[PDB]
Amino acid sequence: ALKPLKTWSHLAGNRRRPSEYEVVSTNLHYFTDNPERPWELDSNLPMQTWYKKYCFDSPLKHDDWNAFRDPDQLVYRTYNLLQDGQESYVQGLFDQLNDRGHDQMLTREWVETLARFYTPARYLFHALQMGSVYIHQIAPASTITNCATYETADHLRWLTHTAYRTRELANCYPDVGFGKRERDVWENDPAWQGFRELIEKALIAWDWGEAFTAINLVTKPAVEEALLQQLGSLAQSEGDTLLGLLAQAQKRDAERHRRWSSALVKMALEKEGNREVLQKWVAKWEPLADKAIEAYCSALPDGENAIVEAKSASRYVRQMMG
Amino acid sequence: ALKPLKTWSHLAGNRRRPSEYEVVSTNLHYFTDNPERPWELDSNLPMQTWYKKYCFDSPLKHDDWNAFRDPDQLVYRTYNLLQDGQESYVQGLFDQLNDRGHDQMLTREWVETLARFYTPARYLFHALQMGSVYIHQIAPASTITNCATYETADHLRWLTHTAYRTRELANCYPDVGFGKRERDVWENDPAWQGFRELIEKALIAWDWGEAFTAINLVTKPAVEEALLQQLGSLAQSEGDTLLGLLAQAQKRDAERHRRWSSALVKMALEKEGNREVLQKWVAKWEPLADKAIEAYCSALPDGENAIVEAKSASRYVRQMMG
Amino acid sequence: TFPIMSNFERDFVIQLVPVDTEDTMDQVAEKCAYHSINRRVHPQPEKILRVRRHEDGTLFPRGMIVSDAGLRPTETLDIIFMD
Amino acid sequence: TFPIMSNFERDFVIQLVPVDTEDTMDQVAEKCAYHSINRRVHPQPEKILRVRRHEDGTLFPRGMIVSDAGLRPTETLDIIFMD
Amino acid sequence: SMLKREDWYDLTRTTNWTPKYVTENELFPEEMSGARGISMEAWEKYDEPYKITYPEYVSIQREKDSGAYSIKAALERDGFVDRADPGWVSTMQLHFGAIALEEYAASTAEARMARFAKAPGNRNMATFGMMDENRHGQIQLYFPYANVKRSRKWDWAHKAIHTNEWAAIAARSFFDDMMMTRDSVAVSIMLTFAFETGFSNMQFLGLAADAAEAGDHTFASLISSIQTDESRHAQQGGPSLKILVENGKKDEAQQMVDVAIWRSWKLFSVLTGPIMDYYTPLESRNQSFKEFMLEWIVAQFERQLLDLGLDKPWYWDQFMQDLDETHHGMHLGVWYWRPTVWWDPAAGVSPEEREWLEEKYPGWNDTWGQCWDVITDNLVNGKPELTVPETLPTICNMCNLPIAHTPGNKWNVKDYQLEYEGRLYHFGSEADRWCFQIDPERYENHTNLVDRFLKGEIQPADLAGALMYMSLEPGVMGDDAHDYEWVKAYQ
Amino acid sequence: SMLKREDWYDLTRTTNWTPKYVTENELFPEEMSGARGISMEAWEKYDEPYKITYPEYVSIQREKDSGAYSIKAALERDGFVDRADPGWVSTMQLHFGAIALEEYAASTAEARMARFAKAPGNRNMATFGMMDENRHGQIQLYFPYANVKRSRKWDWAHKAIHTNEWAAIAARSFFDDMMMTRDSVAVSIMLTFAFETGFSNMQFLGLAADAAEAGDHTFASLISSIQTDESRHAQQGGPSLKILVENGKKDEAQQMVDVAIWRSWKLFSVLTGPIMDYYTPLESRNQSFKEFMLEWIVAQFERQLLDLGLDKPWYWDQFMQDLDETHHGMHLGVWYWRPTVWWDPAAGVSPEEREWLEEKYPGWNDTWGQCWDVITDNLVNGKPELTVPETLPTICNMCNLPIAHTPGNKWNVKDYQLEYEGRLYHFGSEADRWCFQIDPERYENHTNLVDRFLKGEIQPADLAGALMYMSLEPGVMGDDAHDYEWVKAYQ
Ligand SMILES: [Fe+3]
Ligand SMILES: [Fe+3]
Ligand SMILES: [Fe+3]
Ligand SMILES: [Fe+3]
Repeated sequence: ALKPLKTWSHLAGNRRRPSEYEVVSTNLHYFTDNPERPWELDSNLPMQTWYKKYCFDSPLKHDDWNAFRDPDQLVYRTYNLLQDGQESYVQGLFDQLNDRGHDQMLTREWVETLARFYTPARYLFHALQMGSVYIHQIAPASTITNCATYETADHLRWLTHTAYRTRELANCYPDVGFGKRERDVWENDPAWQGFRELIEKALIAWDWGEAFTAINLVTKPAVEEALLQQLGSLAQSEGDTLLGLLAQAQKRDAERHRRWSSALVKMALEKEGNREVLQKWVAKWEPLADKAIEAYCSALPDGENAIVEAKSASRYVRQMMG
Repeated sequence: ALKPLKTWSHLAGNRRRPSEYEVVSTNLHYFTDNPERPWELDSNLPMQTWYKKYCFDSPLKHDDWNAFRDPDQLVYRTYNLLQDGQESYVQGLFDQLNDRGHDQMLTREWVETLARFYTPARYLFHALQMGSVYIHQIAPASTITNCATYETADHLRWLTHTAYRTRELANCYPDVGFGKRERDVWENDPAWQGFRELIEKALIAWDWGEAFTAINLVTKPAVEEALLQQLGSLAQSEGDTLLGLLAQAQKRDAERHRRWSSALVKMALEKEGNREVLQKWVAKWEPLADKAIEAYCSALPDGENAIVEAKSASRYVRQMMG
Repeated sequence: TFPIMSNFERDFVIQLVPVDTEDTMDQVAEKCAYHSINRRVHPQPEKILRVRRHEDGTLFPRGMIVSDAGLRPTETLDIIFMD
Repeated sequence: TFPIMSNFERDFVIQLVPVDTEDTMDQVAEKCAYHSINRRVHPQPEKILRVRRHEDGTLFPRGMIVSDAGLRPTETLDIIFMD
Repeated sequence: SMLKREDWYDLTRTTNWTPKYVTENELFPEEMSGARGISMEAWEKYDEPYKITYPEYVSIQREKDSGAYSIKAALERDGFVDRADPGWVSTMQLHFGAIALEEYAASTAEARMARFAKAPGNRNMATFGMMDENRHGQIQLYFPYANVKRSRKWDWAHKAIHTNEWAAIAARSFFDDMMMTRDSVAVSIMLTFAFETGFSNMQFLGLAADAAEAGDHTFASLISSIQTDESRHAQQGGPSLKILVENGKKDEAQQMVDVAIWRSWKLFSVLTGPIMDYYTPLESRNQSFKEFMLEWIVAQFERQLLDLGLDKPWYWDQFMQDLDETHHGMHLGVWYWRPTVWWDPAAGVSPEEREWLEEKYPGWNDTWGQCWDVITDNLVNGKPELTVPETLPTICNMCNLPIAHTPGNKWNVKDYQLEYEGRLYHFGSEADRWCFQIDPERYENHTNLVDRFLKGEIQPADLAGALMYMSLEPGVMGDDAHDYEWVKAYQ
Repeated sequence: SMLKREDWYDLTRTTNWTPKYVTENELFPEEMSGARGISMEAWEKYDEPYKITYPEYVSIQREKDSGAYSIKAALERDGFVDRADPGWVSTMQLHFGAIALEEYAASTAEARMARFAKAPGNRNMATFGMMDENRHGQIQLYFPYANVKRSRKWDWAHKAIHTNEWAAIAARSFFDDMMMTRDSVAVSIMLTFAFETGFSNMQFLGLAADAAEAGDHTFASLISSIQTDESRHAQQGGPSLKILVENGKKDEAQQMVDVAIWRSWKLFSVLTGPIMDYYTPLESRNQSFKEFMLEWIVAQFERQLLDLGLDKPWYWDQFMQDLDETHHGMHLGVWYWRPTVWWDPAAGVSPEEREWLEEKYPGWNDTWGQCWDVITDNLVNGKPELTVPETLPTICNMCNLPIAHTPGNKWNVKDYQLEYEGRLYHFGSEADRWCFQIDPERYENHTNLVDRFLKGEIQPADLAGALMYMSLEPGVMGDDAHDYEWVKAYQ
């Protein structure tokens, strides 16, 4: 007669006494129990095929992905505590800088720079949301999926600030076209086509290993360095102290994403040939990333530099992983 | 046989169904049950005399002070929710502006202006803390006492930001004397003696009615307009965006204090002669207030104006009450 | 050996019952009863167990054997009480 | 009329008991017993209730009256069982 | 100052664009989107009734967890679970094992819509939907975790869905069919409209009440808390059905609702039915599973469908009819096959309960009551072995549940067999078979447990082997919840 | 980034300055500060052991209330109060009436130090102390408020301290003497060191446990929550005693501790004593009030005093001795004078309880047991009227509580009378009288209830008038908690 265990049976016998994180995020996916028939239905359904091919057949291999652990050990309970605080800080900025008339102090030039370079980001950001949410549903382990979950929420969050600030800006400069003109800018402005291609294409890289690399290793670093880093510093020097602080607030999220993206790569390197697998994918997308940074940053004042810093800063993200 | 009531018996029979605020803050003081012998001991103890004289004999009279209601209807549970959010915003600013190197961007001039005009405020602020906490213990009604409670906490809060920021500044400019030189500045700097006298004296006005007026109606408006308003805008224009935002964050608290201070005065005017009582007290302290604003603001660049705006802004606080 | 689905009369659930291709209907019902009589259904002495194909209702003779009934493996049979 | 504090024997608490200046000790004890006997203390027939001043222990004669005992208003008295 | 949500909400879902570096179909694969020939513009009419934004979310949900986790801590040392009615402990052990991971799995279902839905409103709501199920997966693992030291059965809160125990298979059969293997539009209809808005929502309300009534506040708090989140994401299906009906596909929509409701009902008649009418103490039942279904579930489906412009499913009258039978059978089945589940089935057939049952179900004692009579005598007469089985029941191929119905005087147990491509299939009802026939490629080569037994896939090929194949061992194999206490009343 | 609290804390309490526009004495009136000739520099050595800053406070305390208020809401509808042991309901009704407003009053006591203490550390800690009692006053009003519809007795959670009911007077007598009429330094010793660190702290721990054991989690949560705050402000006294001993006044310090402890003990022997040994169900008592006092209260006082360099009070041995008697008397008194309090006293003298009592207190049945015997016969024999009083007990003039002690075979009830300035005073013990004598001006013209009765201040001058004078009416006047159920065991 099986006597009661000290913890879950799949964690039984390590003996640093599991953590809430481990207790609630490990070995949860079940479609990975039968690689031949992942779902409890006919093995030929399109969804069976899609998983057999994009999760199981991925060249990025590891004997046991469930071993993965989020370095920040995020859990739904602690994600909301972390972010509820961060939102308090941010909604704070919005509320008070407004009370101060911050938007009225911006020059006509800068207001136009915002309609061009800032606000249309609601698209690129939502695109990332979509991107990180695809990783969530095709990754081979609940702990990898979870990192993807919170990161997707973070994206919707960046999208929400932008949406918010767009209306605030529109109320202050009703003739600029804020909120009404972004789709055309996202779709026709040369400065944006670089990023739009990178993301539209990356969005159809279905292999989980490649989706992860395409989105978290190449695209995001480049989006983060171009839109948060570069535009932020510009904003700061242009008197837009809000966007400068806002962009910084979001960079915090970007960093948590990099943190777990690294942990994953560190793990993937524990096995032969993956570094090569990861580098062929990066080699494939890096070119589209440089094209995005060149189209965007070159249109910003002090262009060539923004292009040089974003280029090496985002490269540095991967270099530090190997 | 007395049958159960719908609410507390002292609230029984109004019939907008009491609020949590009312349920937990009304008619709580008991020393006001026997004006002859407020405390359950010999009626001649010094504490009996002190209350018989400073609370009961106050010329500021009303038939029933327990009727008072805080316009913000603050309660311990909701005070911490309100402020925990506001602290999140502020600790936020501290944390991130720091990450940004904000203090390193300040000029040598401004750093010295801070050691002179900003940091020594830990004294004036703590003094207010002491001031509002005396009102708390001599006021004639638990609801008045409560407004005084939260306002005292607010003061300790302003004192805490200052203490915090003083150490941050000291770590950045170890040769200025931050944290080590404020007592001398508070005690010997001409720009400070104006305020120091006002407060040292106001601190011994024991009559609750007068303490309230001396502290909440005259001193605070003047401290708030000189140290938060004036120094804030200066900071803002001097590149110190942190102190500018911080000062604004605190002005929010100042405003809540004004809000209930008004409600009290509105109430006190419901009865003959109080307006005259209140005006003779103000008439007495206003002179010491102008002296404080003149000593402080005149030493700030663009002196005479700061003196003119703080002077009429703080006056406006009382004018709007009658 | 051959599997069939037993849907005993008065019982509540059809069950898996392995019979033999050589068994007569009488013996098939014997094997089915074992899983229903004195478990969920009271015995009925003055009665006889007959086997009918559940799908169409064809009633097999007591003496007929499994081989000759043309049953599909796993075929569901009703085991009813008759005279 | 005159108040005294009754500290009955075997009882647990001293009580307020109004007596009369004219009452003899015997009658004082009568008034005290009313608040203790058959409430917290069992009667003792073969015994006699005597009154002594609690502070110093002075024992008053059964026949002495309140006026002559020199009592302070509210003075505490022991009501004890004797022969 | 701040803006009014009214003022900027729309901008948060103005995120569609005309792709050009890839084609629309490449970006939104039909097998994943299910846009069904309807255009982006058309899909952009999608407007979620219940709106929420990120800040409001992290804030509100932060408070929800504070409360739940606070309560749990406060009542933890009270060890209520140790003195709670065994039928209740069973109820919970059943709940966590069949729901915790499927809750977590729903997170992916929501992810499907978040990436593949063409209606921007649907994509964001699904992102919060994604977050919600994440909470449910975690919190509903965290809570049972407090009892692992009490019985291995609590380990199944995590283990269950990872095994081939017949109940787990029936669960995966349902969830994989409804939310894991469907296109975005499909998921929103079959999962959020049909299942969540249709069943689990009202159910959780009752389960939270039931818990309260059992003196289990930790669980009452847990459930009703989870329940409050259901609203925000269960909506998603409605606007989808609307767009489909308002455009060509009213039939396609109808068909999914039809399947989604039946399959839901079946799972519901073995996981909820048996609990209300038999595990819950007689003194704690304010209505029969049938009354519950009629008042809280059926009425609402009709209003819902009527407002969407759809029709009641073709099987509706059978459905109402079956409210009198199905769960009794599922309960008798589960109890009789006691050792094959991971919790202790509550017989629930004592004199008083039997009266209740007869009152809530006129004719119960003459039908269902009889099997139980025989089970009881054998127990009274010291023949326990005749109350456990020596063979497997016939599993339906659609719902993977035993095929059972009315016994006794009105015996009416049927099997809707179907020969398809040289293989004979068994179905527990008209509708279950129809689910197979309107889409055979979806279920064709799947094999239920009997199928595997009969194929030699279970070895040794006997009951011991089947138990091992289902990861059951003494300690977690179920037996009578009240330990046959109800027997000594018949003697 | 953020700084380490270690790094800037001191600056938050570097707030003393040399006044010049007013004199030091004007700013810090002796009657309010009690600096006692010790200098600011000297007082600036004051260093609170437990440090906290504003942000940490609003944050931590915000979470504390979320939990408490969350729990209360969750268990509200459960109406546990309606089926809880009557001795428990009594316990609570007693708690709220005597504590809610005095808790709120402590807010002012803390304000005294916040403004008048010369040690800057003391001023800030007192400001958080001020906030803490604000919570306690409010939350402990809010909670009972949920039962006003159940019995007027719950209205006394607010009303009590506003009346002249004898218990309320004893309460105000204590609190006004310890924290409302003392100088700053004094308050920190008598209130936070002596009373809070000394009694209420450990007590609340047990009360929270008791609640848990009674199945009252709302109250268990409430209490232990409040309790966690006690630590942060109860410290304040220690550093004050240190400065006083390290400077001239070791005697002054000793004297206050002596008074503060005795007066605390007395209040404690009628509000806590009777509850543990008599209202708590026999099956739920893990130790006698005496055992509690010895283990959790006395031992700690000795370690405390020893470390501060002080001595045990002159009355210490009497004190330990009295642990065997005093509360039994306070309980018998309160029960006998049943209708004069606002809750239902639990007799607690059934056969089994009487055994327990005899075990925890050898000799109880021969002494205290006898009065109860007589009370029981009269009840058995249908003479209830002989169990209520027809006169007032003798109230002690220091603690305003009846003067009672050992009855039975070892009758030893004494009264420490004292004639002072033409008026005769009555004291319940050696120490109570000594509190009067070391400071007569403080208590001289105060009049206890008997005093007022005897002065004609109560009219009509009879029991009915005294009840009216104490705001008691049928409905809140107390009677036997278990309604004499314990009687039918003697028949
Ligand atoms: Fe869910
Ligand atoms: Fe859900
Ligand atoms: Fe307290
Ligand atoms: Fe306290």
